[PDB]
Amino acid sequence: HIDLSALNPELVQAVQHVVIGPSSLIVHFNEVIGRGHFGCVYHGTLLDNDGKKIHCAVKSLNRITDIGEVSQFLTEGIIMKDFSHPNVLSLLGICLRSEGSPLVVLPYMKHGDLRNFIRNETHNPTVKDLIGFGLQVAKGMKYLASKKFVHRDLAARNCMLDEKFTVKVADFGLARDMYDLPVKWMALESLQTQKFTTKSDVWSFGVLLWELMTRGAPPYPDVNTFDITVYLLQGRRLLQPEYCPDPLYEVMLKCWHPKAEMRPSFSELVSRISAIFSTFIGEHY
Ligand SMILES: CN1CCC(COc2cnc(-c3cccc(Cn4nc(-c5cccc(C#N)c5)ccc4=O)c3)nc2)CC1
Repeated sequence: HIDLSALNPELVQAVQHVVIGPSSLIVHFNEVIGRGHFGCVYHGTLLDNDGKKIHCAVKSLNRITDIGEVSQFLTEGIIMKDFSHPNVLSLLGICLRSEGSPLVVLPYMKHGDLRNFIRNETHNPTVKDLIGFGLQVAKGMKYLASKKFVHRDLAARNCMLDEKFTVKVADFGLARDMYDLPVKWMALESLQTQKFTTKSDVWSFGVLLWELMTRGAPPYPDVNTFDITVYLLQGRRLLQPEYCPDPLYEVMLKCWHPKAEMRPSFSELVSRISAIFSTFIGEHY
């Protein structure tokens, strides 16, 4: 139980456009589609204002206990609503129950996370398809970066893939969670200082590209998490994947430049990757 009434009228009124009524949402607690640390993702059914059934994903957030966490939850709801972009996940809304825990209502992503999609043997993406997925991620990050938003957790498992094989940058705001660590996707300066910028997201994006070109191989499998900073300070980097073209491996290496100023912007990455994308032939997705 959490008291909706005695929160903060000015804040609560600012949230109203994000709020969903509990009557207007069905959550299928029997059908789990994802596991995080802060909560699981379920199949839900939303009813929009004209009364049409929309198939959605619903994340619970157990641990959102005190008024601080509940207030911060609403603010993240506000932030997410103001983002609109084809390669960025959108928030449908939030549902504060009378008795139960708060619920994050999200669009259903038919083909799940990008890492599990590429890892699955049933799926057969071409080299062009994989470059295309990376290009889509870059466009989302270009949008977020233009809104002065730092992700801090960009990785292939944290991007989702919809019915039309459109990649959505996900795992931010209310959808932030450890899904089923991030040290191996962190920029060298972030490992030492714990300070995150758009240029640290560029590093992480580089590793995400390596994930795509390996079809979801775990990075640095033989390097222990504690000595990763030392590995990178010796200049050691992820090797070129078997079916990764040279010009795209050059892109990855530029993302892993130790000085952050010298890394490309996401704007630059969209240009460079779309140029590389325009030399390949043949797409399954
Ligand atoms: C075989 N399998 C049957 C079920 C099918 C449908 O599954 C779906 C799973 N998840 C969603 C969903 C949509 C929007 C937002 C979120 C929350 N969120 N989750 C993840 C996430 C989910 C599951 C596993 C992993 C990992 N590792 C990561 C990452 C970022 C993020 O923001 C989830 N939609 C559908 C897929 C095929």
